[PDB]
Amino acid sequence: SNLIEVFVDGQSVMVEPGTTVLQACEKVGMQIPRFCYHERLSVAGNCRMCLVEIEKAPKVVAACAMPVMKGWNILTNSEKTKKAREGVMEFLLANHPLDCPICDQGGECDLQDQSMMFGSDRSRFLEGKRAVEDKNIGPLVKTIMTRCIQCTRCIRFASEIAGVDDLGTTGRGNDMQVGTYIEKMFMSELSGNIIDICPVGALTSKPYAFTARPWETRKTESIDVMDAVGSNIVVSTRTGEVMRILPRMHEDINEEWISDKTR
Amino acid sequence: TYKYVNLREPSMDMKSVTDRAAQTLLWTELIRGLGMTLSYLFREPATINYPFEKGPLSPRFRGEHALRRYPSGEERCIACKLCEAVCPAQAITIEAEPRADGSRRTTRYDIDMTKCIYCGFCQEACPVDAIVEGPNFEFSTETHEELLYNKEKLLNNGDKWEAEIAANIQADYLYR
Amino acid sequence: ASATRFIQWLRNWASGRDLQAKLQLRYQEISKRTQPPPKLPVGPSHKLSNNYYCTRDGRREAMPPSIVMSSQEKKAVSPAPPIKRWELSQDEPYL
Amino acid sequence: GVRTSPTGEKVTHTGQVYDDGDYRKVRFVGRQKEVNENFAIDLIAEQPVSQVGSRVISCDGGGGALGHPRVYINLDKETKTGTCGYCGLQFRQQHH
Amino acid sequence: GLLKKTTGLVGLAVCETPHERLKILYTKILDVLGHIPKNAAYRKYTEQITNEKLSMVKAEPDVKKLEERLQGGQIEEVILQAENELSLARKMIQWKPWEPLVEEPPASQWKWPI
Amino acid sequence: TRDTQLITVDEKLDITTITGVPEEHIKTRKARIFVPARNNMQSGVNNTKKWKMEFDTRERWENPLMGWASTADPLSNLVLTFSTKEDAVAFAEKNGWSYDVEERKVPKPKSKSYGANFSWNKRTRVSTK
Amino acid sequence: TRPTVRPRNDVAHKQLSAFGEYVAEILPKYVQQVQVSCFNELEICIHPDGVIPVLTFLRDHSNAQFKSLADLTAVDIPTRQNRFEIVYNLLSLRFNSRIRVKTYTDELTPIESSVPVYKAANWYEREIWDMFGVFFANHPDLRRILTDYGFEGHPFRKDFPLSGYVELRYDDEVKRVVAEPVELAQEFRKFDLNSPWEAFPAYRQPP
Amino acid sequence: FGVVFRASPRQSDVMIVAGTLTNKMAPALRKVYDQMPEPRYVVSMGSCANGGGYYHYSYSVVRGCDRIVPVDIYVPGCPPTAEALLYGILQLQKKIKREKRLRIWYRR
Amino acid sequence: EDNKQFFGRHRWVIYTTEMNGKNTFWDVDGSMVPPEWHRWLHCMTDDP
Amino acid sequence: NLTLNFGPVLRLVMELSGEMVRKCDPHIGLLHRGTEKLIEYKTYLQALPYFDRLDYVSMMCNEQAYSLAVEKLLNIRPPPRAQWIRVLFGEITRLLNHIMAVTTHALDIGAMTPFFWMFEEREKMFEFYERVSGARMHAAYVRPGGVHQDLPLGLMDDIYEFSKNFSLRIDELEEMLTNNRIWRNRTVDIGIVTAEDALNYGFSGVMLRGSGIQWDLRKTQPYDVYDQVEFDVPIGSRGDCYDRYLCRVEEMRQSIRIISQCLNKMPPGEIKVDDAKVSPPKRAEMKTSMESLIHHFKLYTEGYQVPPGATYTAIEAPKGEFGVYLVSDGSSRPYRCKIKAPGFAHLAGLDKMSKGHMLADVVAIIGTQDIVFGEVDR
Amino acid sequence: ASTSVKPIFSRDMNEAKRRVRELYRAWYREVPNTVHLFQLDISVKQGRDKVREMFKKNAHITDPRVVDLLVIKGKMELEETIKVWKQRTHVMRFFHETEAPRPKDFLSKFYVGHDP
Ligand code: SF4
Ligand code: SF4
Ligand code: SF4
Ligand code: SF4
Ligand code: SF4
Ligand code: FES
Ligand SMILES: [K+]
Ligand SMILES: [Zn+2]
Repeated sequence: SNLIEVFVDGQSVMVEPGTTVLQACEKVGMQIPRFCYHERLSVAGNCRMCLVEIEKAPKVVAACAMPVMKGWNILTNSEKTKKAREGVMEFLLANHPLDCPICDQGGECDLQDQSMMFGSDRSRFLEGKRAVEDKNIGPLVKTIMTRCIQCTRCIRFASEIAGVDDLGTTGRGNDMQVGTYIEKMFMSELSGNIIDICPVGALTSKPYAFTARPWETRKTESIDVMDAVGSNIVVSTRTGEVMRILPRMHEDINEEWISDKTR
Repeated sequence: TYKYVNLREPSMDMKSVTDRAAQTLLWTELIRGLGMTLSYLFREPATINYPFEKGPLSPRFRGEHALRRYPSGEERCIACKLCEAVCPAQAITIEAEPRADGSRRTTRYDIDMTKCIYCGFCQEACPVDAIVEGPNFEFSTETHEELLYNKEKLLNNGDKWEAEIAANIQADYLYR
Repeated sequence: ASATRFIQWLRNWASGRDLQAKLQLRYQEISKRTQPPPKLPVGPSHKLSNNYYCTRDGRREAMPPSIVMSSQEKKAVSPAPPIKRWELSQDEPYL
Repeated sequence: GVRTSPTGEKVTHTGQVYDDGDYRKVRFVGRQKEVNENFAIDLIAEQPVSQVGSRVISCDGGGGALGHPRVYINLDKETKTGTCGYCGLQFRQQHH
Repeated sequence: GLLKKTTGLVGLAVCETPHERLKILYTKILDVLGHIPKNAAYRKYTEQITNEKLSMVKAEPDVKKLEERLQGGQIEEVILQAENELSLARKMIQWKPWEPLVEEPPASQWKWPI
Repeated sequence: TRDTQLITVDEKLDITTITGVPEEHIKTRKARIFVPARNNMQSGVNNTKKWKMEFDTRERWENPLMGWASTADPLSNLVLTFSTKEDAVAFAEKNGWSYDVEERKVPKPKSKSYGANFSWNKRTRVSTK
Repeated sequence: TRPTVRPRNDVAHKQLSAFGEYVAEILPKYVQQVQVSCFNELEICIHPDGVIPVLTFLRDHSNAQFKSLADLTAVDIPTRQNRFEIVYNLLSLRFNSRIRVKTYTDELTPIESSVPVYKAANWYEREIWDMFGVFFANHPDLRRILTDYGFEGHPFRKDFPLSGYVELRYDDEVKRVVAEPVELAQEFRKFDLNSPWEAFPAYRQPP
Repeated sequence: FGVVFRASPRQSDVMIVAGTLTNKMAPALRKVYDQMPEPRYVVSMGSCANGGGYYHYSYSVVRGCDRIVPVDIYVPGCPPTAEALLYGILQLQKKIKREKRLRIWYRR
Repeated sequence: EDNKQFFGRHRWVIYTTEMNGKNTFWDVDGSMVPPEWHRWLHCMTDDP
Repeated sequence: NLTLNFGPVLRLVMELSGEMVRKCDPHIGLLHRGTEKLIEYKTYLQALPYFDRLDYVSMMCNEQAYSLAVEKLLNIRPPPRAQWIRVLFGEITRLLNHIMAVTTHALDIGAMTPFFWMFEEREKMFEFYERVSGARMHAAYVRPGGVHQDLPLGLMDDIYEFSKNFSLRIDELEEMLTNNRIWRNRTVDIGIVTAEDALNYGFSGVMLRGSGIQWDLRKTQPYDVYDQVEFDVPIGSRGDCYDRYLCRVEEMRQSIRIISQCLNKMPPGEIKVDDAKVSPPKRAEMKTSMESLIHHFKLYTEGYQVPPGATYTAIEAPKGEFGVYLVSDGSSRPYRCKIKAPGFAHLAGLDKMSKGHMLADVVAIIGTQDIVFGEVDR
Repeated sequence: ASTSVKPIFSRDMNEAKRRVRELYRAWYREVPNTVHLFQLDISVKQGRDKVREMFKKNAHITDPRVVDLLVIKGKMELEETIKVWKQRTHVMRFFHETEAPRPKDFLSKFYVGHDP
């Protein structure tokens, strides 16, 4: 009817107008790498990890924000696309701290995984790294902002989902910093969710700090009884002990969020 | 290329036949064997005088596990569980929590020395040179429980052998 | 090496060989147990340019098996040319 | 340091000690409880705060490649010191 | 044309008349293949290779130079393989593998990874 | 056209008596057939593509000597991978296990527009980037 | 060249592709699929009825002469109707080549024993029965080879627990070694190691 | 040291369990222990005999030869070096040197 | 030490007759060598 | 016929018509440990040590077979210096195996003295193992992508000194066995195997070459750098135990020939593949680079992903063709790992080779097959 | 075609039952020898009761192929006993002499633990 035909590596896919290159690639089972894009949050298009080649075009386009035009062939694995990914990954890891052993995100880190799947295997950064001071925003979220990759997921979550416009970016350029700019606490019934959407260990659960690694936990899908909403959760256990509670997606109940009490 | 090991034709001339007849009747090749054992009797034996002499080892020797410290006395281990994840025998059990001063440290570090295969993968996977396999190979026990090490035992081994562990690491870290 | 001259002759004659040149006990020809520190070389991927991983990614060049026949005049062939016959060694054809 | 409980049993650096009524104290009868006397928490507190004259400082733990992964510490806060995440050494920015 | 003393392989005796044995065996193989349907691929191929090994036996009286042509090792090995080929063609008549496929596999029998 | 002779068996397929599993671990166990939920800490969806069959959890107790987590459940670590829901249900039916099946939860398509961030009269206008 | 990437050998790949068609043309009754991998290994997938015809042809045919059975094993894929995949690895000394022949069966369907073709299959098929439970018809002596006497179950099946169901212990009351249900002082720790991000796009299965 | 290389089970004084002990083999190991004249000591060599070792979690492995026979000395390693085993034997000699059978008998 | 002896017999230790209050005149044990001398006595180094 | 359940890790159920043997029924599984099932729960790196413990006399040859199989699926290539070390320690490991095979075979039939002489040479090759890896037997040194560490300075000199004197050690072994009539009576015409039967019964290694079959995977299907070294393949003529014994003694000589060339042609360079997504980075660069630390973290927690596929990779191990049928599903843990032990097919043929011999010959036949039950049982 | 399944030995339950009775007769006559060779402390009556009990468990089967495997396994089990490949421990693992009786009712299971 009103669908248009686009090609993903040659294969034809029928998509409705306004679909982005990232969503068109999603129908044929291809997941474009991303750091800043979240389907529950507004499109930011700033990390540039979703750059993908379009056949017969000179410039790679941001897949998360570019709406797909009829007849486009999306080259998700061409050399130009692969070289675009490595360069962006090289820039993300230039100033990133060597905190993987002491970082709670180790083992379940998008920066680690997409580095091993889409980035180079070595560094050519011979300079000194950047360091940032840590911001205290309450007893639930532990901030180590030297690890932040300025993806602005937390800012857009607190503004659009939680309704609290207390997070933002202060500064400019390489010194741009995410935080409150004042000694303020980000306490909300949905605050703990900025931990899950943060790709890196910049925002980590404070109660859960240092206790377990992702690979050694057992995931049990259960339900929440702290309220009558019935949020779907995953209960992480390790050697017969409950380590933490995570959201479990359910479009019709809680999407992918849980309140602080459930968490 | 190939070669035959047992494809000779014995010469059947009278002299050669009589050479084999002398070998059969006079046991020449059997006495030739007694000569070889006689010679060994007069060589110096290769035995060493253990425990007063010890077999030679190298800095890389994989012996008893141990936990190390920084020159300040702070423990090197920051509870990253890479040794636990790599250990092919699942001999390492680790628990961790924020210490009183807020540091990332272990509250349990057990190595079941009866599950361990002494592979050394733990000292390779450690990013801070905390867990190592020291040079001691003489720690046999009289009971099974004595080989279930905990953090107190492993720290004591580090304090015990730090003088030799540091010198072995100094002599081998450039190959790693 | 401490053996007297007479005992050296007695063992050599009994064994039929010169055992003194090939002692099975190591004395001083071995390497020193403390060695100067090394400086190992780096591999061919230690370059600051013209070194994008996508051009040297072995795993990503692996492909699924190619299907030659699926159930869903010609010259006969064999899996490969018949193996060439071996040659007797010139070093020592017969032991 | 090691502080004995009210039953004569030493408390380890992890705070573990068997309660008075615990039956597991029997395993130490005729034997000893292995406790390490060098508490790392106290030892690292004896290290002086290094005074440096720059916003950012680097720590590898000493010894170059025999230390820990080099990390960079920010010293913009004057109320507290910059603590290394690996070795626990503390750094301070000189009068600014 | 001096008869070799041994074939080198244990349990493989030396054939005194290799050429006559090969003609008899290749003749019988071509005869057995006459009972297979004309369009069966086993007939077209086995006859093809059998004839060329028969031609090389009727054009080279030298055993040493016949081995260099057939390329099957010693001439006793060629005879042994000729016996095996004859034994298979006899069995292939009973099996009749030139018929269509007995049955298709389930939809995802050979799908890997799952 | 199979030469070998075939017979007819119009019976429910059941192998519980030849698999060697003790009856205690056939009748009392509850298999769970599900597609694992995405680990919410990561945005990758590669672990939410195959069907899994796990079993109900059972007691774990501390070992007196060391405090290790002991168990007596031989199926505590058993996880099976399947291509489709039917393959899992078929496999649990022939092994005699009572099973539950949960329908796959695929995220619904979303309407994404970068230009909505700068709306003129709607509420989707963001206030920062 | 590229120091770190395995070089390709297009000559061997082409030769094995041609020989795969050669076998498929000569045994249409049984061959179901033929494929050659990127590292030059040829696989012939056949109907289980074609075990003796196909193997006999490969062993005896002049252009094949696969006179060695390198290995015979099985793989358990519980998601398939026919769980087990029987793999025959053959070596041809005449042509210095290898071929892999694969068939399939289930818990109740037997397969014809390959002992008539290769005598080496005697002990390999005893191990498949012992570890996987596949029954081989007309085997001269079929019985357990690796497991203990009276051992219930087939360990190498994908639904068999790692530590089994029973464990041994000496009991002083009965003065013999006894078997009791398995209890572990430390339970094996299941690690979820898979990465949530796709690694190899070339194998992406269509949705 | 007085330790003969190989001794028959009916002349031996110590059994050295050197290697993995599987369920199939456990009954025959006990059968040899029961037929050994006293005094009889048992030395467990290596992780597999000690506590199961690399194969601790196998369906066919006895998780330690010390649940089939009593053990007097445990020699750790995979494998223990020839010197580490000799340390165990010399450690068994010191254990035998501390025995007080006659002294305990005289005080009954 | 005596370097005219073959490798392995060119370094030896005559244990003390008393260590940590224990009479070791006859009961010498390989574990009585302290770590500093452990490295030299096992030929892991050339420097005492 | 009298039945003898000899029992114990080998149990032979034999029926004897007096002195002769009519049926021999080997009972195995006394050392079955489920190595193939356990590997399915281990990452590709964690599974490597399991291959040291299959044929525990030829440790580094087993490691090489599993490394080649994984590298083939990974589609990577170890650097040339790693391939010369693997061939070098491949042939040192053949000497370790053949010393054990020839001398325990001689020890079992009464000749006890050659065992001690040649085990002072094994004790010196175990020092090479311990100097490159820190372990005397189970090195875990050969890994997918190359080797673990470079040779320590001064090692190759000691290997040269060792290889210089070793040919005399073999000559002393032959002064005791080769021409000794008592040793020729125990082996000549014992366990004759015809070439056609050896192939059908799945034999490999010296079991084939002792019967005149000209086959050796180092020369027919070469791997690593075995096509860059000159050596000869011993071939027997009678198929008896004596011919196989001579073959094993001559291979020990050709190993010293290959070792002499590996030392001279040892090249410089890195020793593990310069691809940090397969081989771990250097520790020095693991503590200064973000990419190197991420890969170190992942390679040791999750391991590397092996593309989907199945391969049968075999090498000429000292006991015969040793291979692995390795199936990869695309994850970091192998789906299936069948281990093809050369002694599994050899032992299955003990009932045939022993037909018509005396009871004391079954000891000689088992020694000639060179059976280690770590690989038979797996 | 769905139920056109290749047989093992029996083409219908009638033939499968024939092999079961032959197997049962072989086991029934073997028990007195097993109790003698292995020097078991049980009596012949107890041994034959166990043989009877083992057959009764699989009496609900109606698939000839499944019955063929049970008979195939049964003959294999009998072979080990006749030839003395088993030992006294293997023959006595059918009786569970060291396993304390486990409660079967709800209340007794409720007190001990959580297992249903
Ligand atoms: S956020 Fe990820 S990459 Fe950064 S330190 Fe933590 S685990 Fe490592
Ligand atoms: S703290 Fe986390 S979510 Fe927020 S901008 Fe930084 S990386 Fe993104
Ligand atoms: S040596 Fe290997 S098996 Fe032993 S504790 Fe270390 S990593 Fe684990
Ligand atoms: S010992 Fe090393 S690898 Fe293990 S948890 Fe501690 S820091 Fe991590
Ligand atoms: S060497 Fe290690 S793996 Fe082998 S039997 Fe001994 S403890 Fe077990
Ligand atoms: S995901 Fe598109 S720019 Fe961040
Ligand atoms: K996070
Ligand atoms: Zn530091």
